[PDB]
Amino acid sequence: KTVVVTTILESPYVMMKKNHEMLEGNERYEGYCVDLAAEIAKHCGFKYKLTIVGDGKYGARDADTKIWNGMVGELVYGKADIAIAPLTITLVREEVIDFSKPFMSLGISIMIKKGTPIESAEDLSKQTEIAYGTLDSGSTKEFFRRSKIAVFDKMWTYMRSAEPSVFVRTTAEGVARVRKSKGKYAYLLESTMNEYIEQRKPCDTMKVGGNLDSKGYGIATPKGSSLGNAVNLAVLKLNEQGLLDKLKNKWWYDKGEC
Amino acid sequence: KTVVVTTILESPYVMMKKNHEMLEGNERYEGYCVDLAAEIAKHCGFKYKLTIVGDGKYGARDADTKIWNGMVGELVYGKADIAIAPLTITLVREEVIDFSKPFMSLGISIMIKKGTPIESAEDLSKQTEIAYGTLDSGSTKEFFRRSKIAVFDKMWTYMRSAEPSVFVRTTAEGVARVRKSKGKYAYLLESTMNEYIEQRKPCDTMKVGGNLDSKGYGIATPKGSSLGNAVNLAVLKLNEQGLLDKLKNKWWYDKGEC
Ligand SMILES: Cc1onc(C(=O)O)c1C[C@H](N)C(=O)O
Ligand SMILES: Cc1onc(C(=O)O)c1C[C@H](N)C(=O)O
Ligand SMILES: [Zn+2]
Ligand SMILES: [Zn+2]
Ligand SMILES: [Zn+2]
Ligand SMILES: [Zn+2]
Repeated sequence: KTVVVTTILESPYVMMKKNHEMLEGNERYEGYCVDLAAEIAKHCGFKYKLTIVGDGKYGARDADTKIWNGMVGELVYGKADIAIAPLTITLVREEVIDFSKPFMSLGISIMIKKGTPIESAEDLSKQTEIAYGTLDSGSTKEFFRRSKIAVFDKMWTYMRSAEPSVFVRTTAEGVARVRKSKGKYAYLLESTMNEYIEQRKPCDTMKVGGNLDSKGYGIATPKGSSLGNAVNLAVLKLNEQGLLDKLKNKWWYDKGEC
Repeated sequence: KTVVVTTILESPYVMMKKNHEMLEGNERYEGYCVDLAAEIAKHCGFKYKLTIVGDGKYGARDADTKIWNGMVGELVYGKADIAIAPLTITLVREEVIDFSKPFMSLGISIMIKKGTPIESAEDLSKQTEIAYGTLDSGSTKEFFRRSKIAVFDKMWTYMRSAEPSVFVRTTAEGVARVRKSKGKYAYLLESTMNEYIEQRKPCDTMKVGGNLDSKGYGIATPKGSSLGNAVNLAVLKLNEQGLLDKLKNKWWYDKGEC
């Protein structure tokens, strides 16, 4: 009867507390999604267990086997009852799992090491000196793969064939790549994460230009799940009550170090 | 067979063509939602008829009769099969009708006549010289009435008791009131509309401060409607292909006058 929640270690959504080793169960974690999970569980009246997705991925379908990985896969194959994480609502995912209305609004953005001569996606697309990539098994990579927009189509063509690979396994890896590239690598990631990192030491990265698109994160459940309806209404109530905005300020700027 | 679409005459979403009198059916109208309706119908494979909501309202439930008015009412009582308009996804509405994922992201904002000494909601709430209101039967009015947030609570207490009434019947009425008030009336409306009006002559209004909240517009259908699934997937596909961004640029800035 305990709801199995699949989530991912991605700051500031879900992070291990400093003293996590002395703690047990859900108490080991903290963050925006940890707080959200507690609120959702309270309003929907259920007990839960936070579990970190096995493969550390958000979710994409293997082109050859057609098997889903990441948190999406855990929902699709019955390993988890709900995903509470910064998981983007997309067409390909909506076809296999259900999503609540968005609890956060965002868009793809460009992260650069401060000083990098780039101000837009068009800039990145018209040069080669600065390499750029995105997160593997994430919605941004899939967005570029499917976009028929001239600029993004050109960017995808470059990224998919780039050697060495410009893709990374985790957001952390992408950020580290930007910071150690001395400005020779730009990273495409959602504005939420870009803005968070810009507020973290060593304060050497920044979001440049506007967002490339507009999308949202939603709480996901297996298609047809009974929890779906209640969770959706809970998200709408939490947003209207200002709770979601309070959580973003709490985890993004109240704890900012820049 | 033919899907009855309820919508509202709200520029630039739906407007009467200059020569509408000499045109038939759907050809009489133009605008963002007219363009969107054609695309949604094409992608979902259905024929449709655009109809303007009888009472010219978005939708609220009367406190005494418990009867829903506006486009929400048209769906609730079976007068329309779908609503394609700048209709905000809200908890109270989601309890009686279904909504697709957002096709537009926005938030409540403040419109002032240029020169008005107001920079935020906090400013409005602490003074009385400048009156302020919002749209009747709209989601913004409902937001303020249900808000437990100190500042918004104070603002509702004022608006609810202000005499003469600070509420208006249509967005156009609110804008006209701001323009003829010599700066003594501020208007609370969604950022989308605020931004649009900011681009229309005589270019005497502007949006000030940040948005008060974060929400979205969704395509609505009667609760449990069979059209729901297809329409939602169509919205996601159209957003991912940049169609929604193209439509906003088309109707907001390409046709801008300021
Ligand atoms: C977080 C996060 O931050 N940036 C990304 C990205 O895919 O660029 C993601 C993953 C994405 N929300 C998804 O694949 O659901
Ligand atoms: C448009 C529009 O622009 N501003 C508003 C508002 O309620 O402030 C609205 C109506 C609202 N989207 C709704 O009640 O659905
Ligand atoms: Zn709560
Ligand atoms: Zn006319
Ligand atoms: Zn199309
Ligand atoms: Zn066609």
